Amino acid sequence: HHHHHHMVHITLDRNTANSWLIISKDRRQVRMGDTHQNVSDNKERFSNYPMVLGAQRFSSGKMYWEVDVTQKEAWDLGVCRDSVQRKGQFSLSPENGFWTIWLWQDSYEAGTSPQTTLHIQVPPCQIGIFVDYEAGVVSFYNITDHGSLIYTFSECVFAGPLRPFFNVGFNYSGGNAAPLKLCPL
Ligand SMILES: CN1CCO[C@@H](CNc2nccs2)C1
Repeated sequence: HHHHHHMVHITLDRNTANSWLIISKDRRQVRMGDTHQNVSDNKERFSNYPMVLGAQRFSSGKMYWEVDVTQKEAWDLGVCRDSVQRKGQFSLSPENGFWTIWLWQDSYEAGTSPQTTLHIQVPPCQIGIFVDYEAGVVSFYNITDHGSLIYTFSECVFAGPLRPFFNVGFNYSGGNAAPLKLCPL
């Protein structure tokens, strides 16, 4: 792929984070803490899952960024509508305003409804995410495997401004503590 020149500098929005997340000073890394992080509650915070949004909002154009997922067992990545539900239980689907992929239990899947099996021969350490707002496309690339395509959502009905979306996953196993990191341009 030749999407690298649409690179955008993404930072995480603390106010949207689940109350157990720890975001670095530079707002470029996030990990699951072992307890509540001593923040006040607000209507933006994801309550049920270890999720956070990027600060940036996109309503046009082409955007690209990269995320490091090294040594994680579970995570979700992609984009979502600014108006997604924050409280209670929900599934990651385009009907609910999410365009995502994930790792869970040693398999990769796209967040369609129902979910779609991904075919990845080289487990990725860094994921590239490309959004073409006008075309209605969200694509995912395997940076570890020379940029190979993982998945394309096409005919997307965004229906609002988009935000970068992250889930660091739970750490019930003790093997999923590692952070998500936004990689330098
Ligand atoms: C009372 N419910 C409502 C909120 O989510 C449920 C568990 N989820 C999380 N706990 C830690 C961080 S995310 C507990």
